[PDB]
Amino acid sequence: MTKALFFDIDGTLVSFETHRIPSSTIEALEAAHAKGLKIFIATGRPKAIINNLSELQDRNLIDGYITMNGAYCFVGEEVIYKSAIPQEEVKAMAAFCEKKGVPCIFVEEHNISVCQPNEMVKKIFYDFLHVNVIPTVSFEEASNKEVIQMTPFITEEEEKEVLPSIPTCEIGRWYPAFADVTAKGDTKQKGIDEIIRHFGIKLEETMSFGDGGNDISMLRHAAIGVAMGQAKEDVKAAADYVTAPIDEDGISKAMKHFGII
Ligand SMILES: [Mg+2]
Repeated sequence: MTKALFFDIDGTLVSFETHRIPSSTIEALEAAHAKGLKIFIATGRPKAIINNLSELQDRNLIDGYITMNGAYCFVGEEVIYKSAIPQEEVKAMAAFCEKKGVPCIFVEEHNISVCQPNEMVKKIFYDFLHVNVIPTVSFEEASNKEVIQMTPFITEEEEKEVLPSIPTCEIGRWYPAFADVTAKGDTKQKGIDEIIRHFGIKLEETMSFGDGGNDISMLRHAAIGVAMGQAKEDVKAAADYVTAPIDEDGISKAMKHFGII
């Protein structure tokens, strides 16, 4: 039976339409918590920009975090796993984005920076997602930092063009306009493995929930993968179960279906 729940944030817990968590999702997680489910976040966001979970956090419902697509995982105050991108690949992404004229975010353990931000950074991160403005730094300075995640604002065509210069990194998307890049093997699947190692939970006892391409590995990896009803077809196909759309009680309905609650 299920012991650990892994939730993506954007499009899974938090609606892109309303920018809020559905009330029935909060009630479902309350009920699961009391039954002893462990509740984990599994997000491409770095901690620095997780500004949309206060309802869950203030209710003390979250037992641990997988952030930066698995490249930075912690339980309470304790970091249980982290990684960094090979510096050659950091440099090559910075050079690519600078030449192409596209912005890129560079995330360190305790700092976050953006290089050559444009209005699409503003339109998506600040105005749509209400993320606090990220400080600007030069590509040169960013290219020398110890980087856990890079988030280039590149198309899928630009992604194919920079792929040979990030030969070992993972790349995935939770939103079409940008991608997240992390070191070899660092996907939300890695995050699940680290969290369940910490708690003595078996893979066979896990359930994941997601809406995006960066959820596919964890939808496949968990014993039961749940795709949100509005997810694209390839996300749905990676899941075991497709629930209702987020704003039609999709999380609660899935949890009830399985008898989690
Ligand atoms: Mg998502």
